[PDB]
Amino acid sequence: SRRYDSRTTIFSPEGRLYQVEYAMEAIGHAGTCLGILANDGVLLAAERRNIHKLLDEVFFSEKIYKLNEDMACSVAGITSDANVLTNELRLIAQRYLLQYQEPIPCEQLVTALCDIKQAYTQFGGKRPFGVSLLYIGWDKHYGFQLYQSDPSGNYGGWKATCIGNNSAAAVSMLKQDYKEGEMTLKSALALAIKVLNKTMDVSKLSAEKVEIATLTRENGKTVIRVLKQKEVEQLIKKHEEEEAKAE
Amino acid sequence: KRFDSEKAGDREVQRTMLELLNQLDGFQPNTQVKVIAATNRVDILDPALLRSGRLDRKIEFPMPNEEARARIMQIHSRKMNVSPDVNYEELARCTDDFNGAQCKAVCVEAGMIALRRGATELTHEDYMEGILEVQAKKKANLQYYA
Amino acid sequence: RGYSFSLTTFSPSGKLVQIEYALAAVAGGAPSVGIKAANGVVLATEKKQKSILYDERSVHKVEPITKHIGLVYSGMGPDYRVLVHRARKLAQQYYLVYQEPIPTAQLVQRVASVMQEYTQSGGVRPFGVSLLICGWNEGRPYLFQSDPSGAYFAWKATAMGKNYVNGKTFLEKRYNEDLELEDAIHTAILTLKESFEGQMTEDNIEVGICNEAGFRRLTPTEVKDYLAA
Amino acid sequence: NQYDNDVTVWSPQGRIHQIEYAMEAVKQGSATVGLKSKTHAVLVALKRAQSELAAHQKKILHVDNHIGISIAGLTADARLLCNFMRQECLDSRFVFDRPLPVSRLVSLIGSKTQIPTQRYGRRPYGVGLLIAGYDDMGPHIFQTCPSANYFDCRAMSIGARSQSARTYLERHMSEFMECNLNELVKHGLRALRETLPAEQDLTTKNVSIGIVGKDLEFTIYDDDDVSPFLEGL
Amino acid sequence: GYDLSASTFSPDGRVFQVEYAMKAVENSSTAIGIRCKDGVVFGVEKLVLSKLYEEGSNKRLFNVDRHVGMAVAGLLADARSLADIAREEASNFRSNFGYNIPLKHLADRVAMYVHAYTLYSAVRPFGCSFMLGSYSVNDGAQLYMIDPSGVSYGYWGCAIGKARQAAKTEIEKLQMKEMTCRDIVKEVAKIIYIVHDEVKDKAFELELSWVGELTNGRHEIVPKDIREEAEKYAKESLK
Amino acid sequence: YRGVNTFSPEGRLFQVEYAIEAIKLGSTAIGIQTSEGVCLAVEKRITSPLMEPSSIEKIVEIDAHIGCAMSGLIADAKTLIDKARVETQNHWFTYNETMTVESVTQAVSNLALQFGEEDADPGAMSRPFGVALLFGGVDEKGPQLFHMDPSGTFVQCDARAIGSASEGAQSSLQEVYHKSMTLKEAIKSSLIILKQVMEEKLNATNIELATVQPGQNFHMFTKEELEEVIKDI
Amino acid sequence: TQNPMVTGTSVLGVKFEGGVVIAADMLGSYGSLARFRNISRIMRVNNSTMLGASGDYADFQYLKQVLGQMVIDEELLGDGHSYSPRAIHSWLTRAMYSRRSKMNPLWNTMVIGGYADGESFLGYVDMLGVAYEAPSLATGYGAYLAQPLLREVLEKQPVLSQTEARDLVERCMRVLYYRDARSYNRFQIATVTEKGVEIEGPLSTETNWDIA
Amino acid sequence: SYDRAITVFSPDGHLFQVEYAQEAVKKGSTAVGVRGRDIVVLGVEKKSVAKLQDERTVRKICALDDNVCMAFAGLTADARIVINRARVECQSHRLTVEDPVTVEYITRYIASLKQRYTQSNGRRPFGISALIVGFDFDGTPRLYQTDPSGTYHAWKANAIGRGAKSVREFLEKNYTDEAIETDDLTIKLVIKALLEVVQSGGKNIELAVMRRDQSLKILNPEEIEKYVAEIE
Amino acid sequence: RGSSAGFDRHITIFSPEGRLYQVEYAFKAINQGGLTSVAVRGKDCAVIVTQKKVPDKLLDSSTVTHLFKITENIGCVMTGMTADSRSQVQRARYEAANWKYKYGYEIPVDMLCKRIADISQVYTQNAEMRPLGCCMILIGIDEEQGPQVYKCDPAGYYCGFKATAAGVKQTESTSFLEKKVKKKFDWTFEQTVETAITCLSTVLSIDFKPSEIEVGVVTVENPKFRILTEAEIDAHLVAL
Repeated sequence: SRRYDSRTTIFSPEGRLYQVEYAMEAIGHAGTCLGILANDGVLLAAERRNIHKLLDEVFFSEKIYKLNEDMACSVAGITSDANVLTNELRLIAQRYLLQYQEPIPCEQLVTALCDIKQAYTQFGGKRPFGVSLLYIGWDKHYGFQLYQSDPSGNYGGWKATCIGNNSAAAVSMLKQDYKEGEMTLKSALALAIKVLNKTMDVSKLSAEKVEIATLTRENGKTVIRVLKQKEVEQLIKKHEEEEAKAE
Repeated sequence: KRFDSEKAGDREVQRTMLELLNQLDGFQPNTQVKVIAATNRVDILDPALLRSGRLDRKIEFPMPNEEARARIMQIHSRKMNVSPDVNYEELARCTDDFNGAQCKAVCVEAGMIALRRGATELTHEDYMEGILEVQAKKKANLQYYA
Repeated sequence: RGYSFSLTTFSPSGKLVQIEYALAAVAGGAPSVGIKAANGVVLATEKKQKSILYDERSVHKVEPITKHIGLVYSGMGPDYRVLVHRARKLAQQYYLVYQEPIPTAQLVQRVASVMQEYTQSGGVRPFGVSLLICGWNEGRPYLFQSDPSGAYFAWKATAMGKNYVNGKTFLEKRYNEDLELEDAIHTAILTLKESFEGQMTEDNIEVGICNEAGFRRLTPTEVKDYLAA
Repeated sequence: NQYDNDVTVWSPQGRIHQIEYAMEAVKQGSATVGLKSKTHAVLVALKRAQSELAAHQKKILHVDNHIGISIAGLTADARLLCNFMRQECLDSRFVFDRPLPVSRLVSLIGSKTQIPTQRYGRRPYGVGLLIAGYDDMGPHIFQTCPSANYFDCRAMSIGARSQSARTYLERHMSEFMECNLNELVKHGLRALRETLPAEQDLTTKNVSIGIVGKDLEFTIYDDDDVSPFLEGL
Repeated sequence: GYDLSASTFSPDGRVFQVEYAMKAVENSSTAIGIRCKDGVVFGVEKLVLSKLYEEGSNKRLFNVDRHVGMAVAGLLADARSLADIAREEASNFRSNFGYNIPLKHLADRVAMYVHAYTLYSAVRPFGCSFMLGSYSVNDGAQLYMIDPSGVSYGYWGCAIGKARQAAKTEIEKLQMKEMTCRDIVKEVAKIIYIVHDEVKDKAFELELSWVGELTNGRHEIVPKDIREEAEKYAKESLK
Repeated sequence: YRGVNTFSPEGRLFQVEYAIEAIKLGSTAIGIQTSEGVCLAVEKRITSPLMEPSSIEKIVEIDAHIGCAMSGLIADAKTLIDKARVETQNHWFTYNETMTVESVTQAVSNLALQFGEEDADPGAMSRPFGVALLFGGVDEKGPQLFHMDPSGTFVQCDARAIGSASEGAQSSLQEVYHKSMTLKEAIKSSLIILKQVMEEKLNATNIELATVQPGQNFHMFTKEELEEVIKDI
Repeated sequence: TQNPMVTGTSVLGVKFEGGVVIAADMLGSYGSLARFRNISRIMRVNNSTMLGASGDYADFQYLKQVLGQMVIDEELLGDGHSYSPRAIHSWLTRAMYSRRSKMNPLWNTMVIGGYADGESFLGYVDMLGVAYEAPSLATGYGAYLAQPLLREVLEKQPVLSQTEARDLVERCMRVLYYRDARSYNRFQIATVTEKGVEIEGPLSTETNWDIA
Repeated sequence: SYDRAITVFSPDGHLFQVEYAQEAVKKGSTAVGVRGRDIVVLGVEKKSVAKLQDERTVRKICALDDNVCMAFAGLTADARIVINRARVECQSHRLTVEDPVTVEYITRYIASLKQRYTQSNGRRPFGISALIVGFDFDGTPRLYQTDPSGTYHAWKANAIGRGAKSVREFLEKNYTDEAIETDDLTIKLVIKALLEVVQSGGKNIELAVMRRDQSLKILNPEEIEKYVAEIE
Repeated sequence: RGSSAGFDRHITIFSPEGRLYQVEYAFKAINQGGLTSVAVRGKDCAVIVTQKKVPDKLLDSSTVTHLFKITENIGCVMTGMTADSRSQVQRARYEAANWKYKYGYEIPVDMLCKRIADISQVYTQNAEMRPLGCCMILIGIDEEQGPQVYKCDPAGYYCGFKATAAGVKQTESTSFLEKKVKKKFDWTFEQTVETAITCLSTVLSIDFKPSEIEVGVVTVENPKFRILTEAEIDAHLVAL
C-alpha cells in the first residue's frame, strides 16, 4: 500500500539519502573501533561496549571477526546487521577461493560487500544495513592493508582511522601523531592505547573495555591474534608511566 | 459529539448542548413547544441529542432525482416567460448530480442569458447555457479525447 | 500479495523505534530468570494464570529444543511458539548434516538470524519476545539471551520482564562463581520471588534445568519440593 | 476528499468515485449513435479533429465479419479492448468454425473489464463502446461502460451532448424495426445532427458509418463513401 | 481514517469497508425469493432506466447450474462476476465427484470466495447481495442468501435491496410452508408491486424464475403466459 | 498517495496530463506532408558553444522510408525509436514487405501508455513517455505524416508543429500550408516559421532537416544543402 | 493414452433423408477378452447431435464428461445459441489434434451425426486430428467390411429413406459380427431427426445363418 | 519484489527524482575534461588529501577499456556500479563485434542504463554524471558527458560537479585552436580551469592523460607541480 | 498509556508502549455478534453451549448454528464475526484431515488448537491482512488424557481450560464458572450440561426455552461429537 510505505530509497529535495544519513548517525553512537597500519603489521582496537559483572566470556572476541586465513574485521553499529554482513563476507571470500584457488585480495572483498550495501540503498524498499566496518589483511598485491566501509556502500583505504563514538577526536589525534611510513607494530599499539585513553571519556582504560587484535606475517603465513589480558594491561601500565614521566 | 479533550472552548458549547438536551426532554416534561432541527452532518452529532425522546423523527433529504429536478425547474420558472419548447425532462437528464439550489441557479442563469441576448422569452438553448454556467466546469486547454 | 517494504526504518536520531517498542513489549512481559551454575544451568519463569479456570499444565513456557538445549521467554506467547518451532527445525537440520547435536552457541546464532530477518524484511514487525537459551556441550554449560533486534549475549546470570532492573541488581549481589546447581536453583526461585505479588505455588511458576544428563523440565512435585525450603 | 483516490476504496454512500470519473471520461468524448432494425444494425459516429490540418480521429473499428464497435473515450484503451475482442472472435472461429455470438462476446468484455475495478493499483478502462453485430438471433446493439456493465439496447447514443441524440432516438424508436437500410441510416444521422452545436452541419469529413446486416458483412463508410447517405437529409 | 481499507479494524471492531459495500447493495431495486413445498420462486423489480433498453437487458436472474438459480442486487458488474464463479464451482464439483453439487455446499463455497475479499487491502468487498435456490427430490427445495461480508444462511423468504423491510413485512403473511409454486408465483408478483414506489421510480419490469417439481428440478424462467397471469393478479390486487 | 493509474474528476489521467505538459519544454519541431514528399525540421537548441551540435540527434531514421522527429524528454524516445526499428525489420522478415507509416505509428503508440505499478511486470515502465513523435515516410499510400502524443493517441496530419512554440508555429502553418504545395515550398515554409519561433538566430548548425520522397530514401540535409536553403529563406 | 487398455470396435454411420443413424456394439474388449458386455459407446451430445466412439473407452468417457459439461454451460446462458453438429465436430478435431501434438493422444476414432437447419451432418475424427464429412462412415474394421456395402448402395442411390438406412446398417452390423473377432451380438442404434436424438435398446443380430 | 513507481511526473511536467539526482551531482567534487588535437585530458579537484587516506583507492578517474576512460561526479557508490556495468559491456562488445568499443557506443550504453533507472519500478535514479573520453579506432579523439536523466552529448570541453558553471564559463572563453595546439598546452588549460575553483592548486588536483596509442596515464605530483609552476 | 506514533492504530505494528492495537480491536469485534458461549469439562465428558438468536420467522433456524463438527471425535463452537468463523472452521477441518492422512492417527485436540493458533499468529505479524475477529473452542476425548477443552483467540493465545466462556458476557460467565469450579469439581457428571445451561441462563437472565440454545457433547463412552436435539435440550431444561 502506498499510504504505509516509508520510501526508504528516494532522494531528498537537496539530493540527499536521508535513510543513509540517519544510519550513519546511528553508527556515530556505537562502540569506538580503531585501526592502525604499521610497517610489519596491522591492528584493530575496539571499545568493548558491553561491560557487566554478569556477562560471560565466550568466543575469541566480541567485535573482531575472522574472515579468512589472512583477513579480519571489526564492526560498529547494529550488531544483528553486522552478523549478516560478516557471514556474507565469509561466503564471498570462500567463493573466490573456490573459483581461483587463491585467497581473495582484501580490496576485492571490501568491494564485493560494498556492492551489496549499495544495492540496498538503490532499490528494494528495505532499510540499509546500519553498520560500518574496518578491515585488516595481507595479500601478495599490496601487503598489509586497512579499509573502511559505510552504510552507503562507500569504502576507502586508510593508514589509520576510527569510526564510532568520538571519531572526530580520535581521527584528529591520529592525524597529528601518526608517522607515515615509519611506524612499527609496537609504536602502533602504543598509539592505539593513547587514542583510546582520551576518546573514552567515561572512566579510563581498565584492560576490560578494550579488545585489540593484530595481524602479522610469520614464516610465510598470516597470523591473526587477539591480545590477552596480561599484555593489554602491560600496555596500559606503560602508557600510564609515559604519561607520568611527561608530567 | 462530546470528547475527553484538554482544549477549552468546546466545553462551553457542550454545556449549552446539555442545557438544550434537558429542555428538549428531561425533568418537567414539555408538551406545548415543538422542535425542528436541520443539520448538514449527522455523523458528528452527540448520541444524547439524536435520542428517540428528543429528535424522534429523523427525516432524510436526498439529492433530487430526475423527476425532482424537473419539478424544481418548473417551480422556479413559473414566474418567468418561458417558451413552450423547453424539455424539462431533457434538462433533468442533463443536470445529473445537482441540488435544488443548483437547479434554481440554472433557471436564473437562463433568464440572465436571455437578458444578455436581448430576448423577451427564454429558450432551451438558454437553459442549456445556464446549465453549463452552473456546472462550473473548466477546460484543460486541449481535448485529445476521441 | 504482501508488502515488500520494510516497516522498520531509522529515525532522525539514528534509532530503530520499532525495535525499541518490541523491547518495551518484552519489558512489560512476565519475569524470567536464568542462572549458569558450575555444573549446569537453570531457567525459571512466572506462570501466573488469570483465574482458577486456566489449565496450568496445558501450555509450557520452558520448552526443550533438543536433548541438551532448552529455552524460556519473556514477552508475547504466540511469538514464542513461532521461534520454538523454528529453533527445533534448525536443530534438526544441523543434526541431519553433521550427525551431532547442534552446539548451543550455533543454535543461538541461527535463531538470532531468524529474528534479525524480521527487522529488515518487508511487511513484518519485530518479534516482541526475548529468549533465554541454556545448553550443555563439550562438558560445559552455556546460557544465552537473544533479543528482538537479533543480537545475542552470553550471560552467567540474567533476568528479563517486569522489574528486570531490580532482578539483575539482585542477581549481581547474590551471584558467585563457584555456586552449585542446587544453590543456583534456590537463587533462581528467590530472584522471581523478589517481585511476585502473591503466594508462589508449584502451579504459579515453571522451572527447567540442563546438565550433563541433558535438559529436562522439572516436574511440579520437584518445583513444590524446592519451594518448601 | 479521501475516498476518490483508489478503485478499491468504497465511499460512505456506497460509491466508488474512481469508477464515476471513468464514466466521466466517455462523456468528454465525441458523440456516436447506434440503432438496429429487423435486418440491420447501424453505427454512425461524429469524428472531430484536434487541428484544422489534422485528420479526424477514427471512431469505428472492425472486430470480425459480423461485429463492429464505435468508441468514445481513451483511444489507447479502445485499441486494447478492440484487440481483445478480435482475439476472442478469432479463437471462436478457430475452435468452433463458427462466428462468436454477439451477446457472448459482450459478456466476455464485461468479465475482463470488471477485474481492474476490484484490485489495488489497477484502473477501469476509460472507454465506452457501442457494439453492433449480427448473429443467428438477428441484429444486435450493445452499450459498454468503464464500469464493467453492459446493456442490450435497441438504439443508444454516448459521448458529449449525447442526451439530445437519445431524446430523438426515444421519440422515433417505434419506426426503426420496419424501416429499410437507407431509412434506418438516415435516422441515425438525424439524431447525430441534433447533438451538433447549432451552427454546424454534418459533412463527409466528420461523419463515419458502419453497417452490418443479414447478408452484409460489417462495412465502414468514410470520406466520399458517406455522400450517398447524407444526400437527402 | 479507519474506514479506508478492509484490512483494518475500527476502534470498536468494525470493518467499515464491508459496511459501505452493504450500503451500496441497499440502493438497488428490491429482489425477493420465496421457498415453498414444491420448490423455489424468484422475483426481481427491474427498473427501466431508459425506454431505449431492450426487454430482458441487464437480467438479474441467472442459472449458475442447470438445477440452481441466482438472484442479485447491487452493483451488477460484481454480481455477474460472482455468477461466473458459482458456475465454475458447480462445474468443477461435477467433474471431480460426478454428481450435481448440493445447494448448501455451493452456497458455502461461494460464500468463502466472497469472504476472502474482506481480509486484504489488495482487493475490495463485493458490493452485491445474491440468493441461490434449487430443488432436488432427495434434498427438497432450498434457498440461501449471501451478503458482502460473506455470511450465508437458509431462508424461507428473503428480500434484498431498497425496500427490504417492506418486502419482509409482506412476506411474513404468506404462510409459504404449505403452498405450491403455482400459487407462490402470483404471491411473489403481488409483493413486488406493493413494495415498488411508482412516485419515485418511473416504471419497472417484473422478472420471474422458479425451480421445483413442476420444472423437474431445473431452474428456468417462468413461462410468459404464467407471468402475464401473475402480473394481472398483482395489478388487480392493487385496487 | 495518488497512484499512477488515477483518474481526475474530469476523467483525465493525472500522469498523462503531466506528461503532455512536459512536451512544452521541448524544442520546436515541424513536419509538412506534400504530394512530392514529407519534410521534417527541428530546432537543435544548442545550450553552450562548447557542445558539439553533431551529437544532438533529434531526427532519426526508422527505416529507409520512415523518419522520426522528437520533442520533449529526448532520453525517453530512445526506447520508442528502438521498438519502431525492430518492428519494421520484423515485418520485412515475416512478410517481405515494408511496414506502412500508420502501422509503425500504431505499434509505437501501443507501446506507450503500457505503464503500471501493481501486477504489471518485474520492471515494467513506471511512468508514461514524455515525448511527442512526428513520423514521416512514404508508403503504398504515398507520403504520410503522423503525430503521436504521450497519451498513445496518433493521427495523420497534413502539417503539425510540436514543442515549446507549438502554439504560434501551428498558427503560421495554418496560413501558409495548402494541398498543392511542393516539397521545395514546404521546406522553405518550415524554415521560415522555425526562424521566427527560435530564440537564437537561425543558421546551418543549430537546426536539423530531413526529407523522405517517393524515389529517394530517408535523407538528412548536410551543411552544404542547409546553407543553400537558408540563403533564399 | 500411450497404450489403450479397454477398447470398443467399429462404429457405423449413414445419413438419410431427414436424419442420421449410428450403430455400435456394447462391448469393451480387454485385448481379446469380452470383458464388459453392457457398455454403451454412443452418447447424446445435445438435442441435435450424437457421438459414437471406438478405441480406448476411458478416453471416450473423458470426452463424454468434457463435452457434456460444455453443453451444460452453453444451455445455462439461455441466449438462443446452441452448438451445431459442425461446431462439435470442429471442437473435437482441435481437441484430438492438440493432444496428438503434445504426444498424449486420445486413443479414439469418433463418428459425429446430427441434424440442424434441415440438413444432415456426418463427420469423422481420428486420434491424429484427421477429420472429414462423408455420406457414410465406418471406423475400425467397419472401414474394410461395412464401408464397401454402404458406399455401393449410396453410389446407386444418393438419397436414402430412414427405413432403407436402418436396414442397411443392420446388414452391415451382421457382416461385422460374422468376420470381426472383437465384435459382439448386442448393439445400439442411435437416430437423430427433427424430433431429436433417440437411442435404441440392446438390439441383436437375430439374422445369423450358420449353414456349415 | 518492491515495485513502486519511485519516479513519476509532477505538475508542470517535472521529474523531481531526476532533478534531485542532479542536485546530488552538483554537490560532488569538480571534474574537467578537454579534447585535444591528439590528446584527451581529464582533471578533477580533490576535496582534501587528509594526509591519512590511501590515495590509490579513491581515484575518481577509471579506465573502462584500453581506449576509453571516464571521470564521474556524484555518489561514489553509484559510480562504482555504473563503471562495472560499462566494463563488462566493453568486454562483451569485444567478444561479439570483435573490435574495440567506440566512445559513442559506450556512452550510449551508460546513458541508456541511467534512463532505464529513471523509468523502472522500485528503483532510484543514478546520482552521477560522467565524462567519457577516448580514441576511436579511426583515431579521432572523443569526449562525451552523461547526466542522471539519461541524456548525453559530445563536448569539445566540459566540466561537471561543484562550481561547474564557472569552470565551464572559463573554458568557453579560453578554449581555442591555439590553446589546444600542443599536448602540453592542452594540459595547462585543464589545470588553469581547475585552479579557477580549487584553492590550493597542485596538491589538490588529480590529472589523467590519454594519448592515441598509449594507454591511460596518471600525472605524478612532481609533474603536476611543474605544470602549475609554469602556469604562474 | 495510549500514545500513538505513525500507523500503529491502522496496521499490526507496535505502539510506543509495545501494544498491538489492531489485535485488540479484533478482540473487540468478537462482541459484535452479541452472542455468548460456554464450554465446561466434566469428569468423563465435555460440553459446549451457546445462544441461538433467530431474529425473525423468515430465517430457517435449521441452518443458523454455531456448533460444527471438525472430525468424528472433535467438535467446536465459534463466536464473533460469522464469515470469519466459518472460514476458520474450514481450515480446521482441512488441517485435521491432513494430520490423519500424514501421520496415520486422529489429530489431538491440543494439536489442532495449536495449528489454528499458529495460523492466526501469522495474521498479527504480517501487515497485509487483518486478524480474524472470531474465537474458537474445541472439545474432544484424548486417548490417555480424558476430555479436553481448548480455546484460541485472534492474537494466537490458545491455553487449555476446565471451564470457559466467550462473547458479550465472557467476564460474568468466567466468574460464575470459577465460583462453581472452586467449590467441589465444577460438576463431575454427565449432568455437567446443567451447570453450563445454568451458567448461561444466569448471566443473560433468559430462562431459556428449548429453541434458544444448542448443545454439543462428547463422552468417554461415546467419543463421537453429537449435537443434542431440541427434545433432549428440553429434557435438561425441565430437570433444572
